[PDB]
Amino acid sequence: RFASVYAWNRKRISNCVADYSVLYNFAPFFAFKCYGVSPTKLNDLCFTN
Amino acid sequence: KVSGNYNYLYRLFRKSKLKPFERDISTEIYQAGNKPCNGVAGFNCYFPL
Ligand SMILES: *[C@@H]1O[C@H](CO)[C@@H](O)[C@H](O)[C@H]1NC(C)=O
Repeated sequence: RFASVYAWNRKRISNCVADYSVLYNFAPFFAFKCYGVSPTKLNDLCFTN
Repeated sequence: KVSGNYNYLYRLFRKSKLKPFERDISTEIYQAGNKPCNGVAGFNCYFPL
């Protein structure tokens, strides 16, 4: 039930272990343009929310 | 620049730590993952600068 562009549902996630590795086995990831934060280092840099 | 100052670049990907007072001028491809990138610079192979 993916939402549309006009109305997006925000999810506040403040208690879990952010393992950004299982996402690699979700799709070939055609569009993976990332910003200043390095994709290869995400486990070391902890985020407030 | 009002449009963009695409004259400065900086490295995000390095194999290991950088000892003081040395340089890493290198236009290579960062071979992350198992796929042996051969200059394709596709998925999991991103331009370090
Ligand atoms: C520095 O030397 C190592 C080992 O010889 C080599 O792998 C690396 O590419 C070199 N880097 C530069 C910037 O010369």
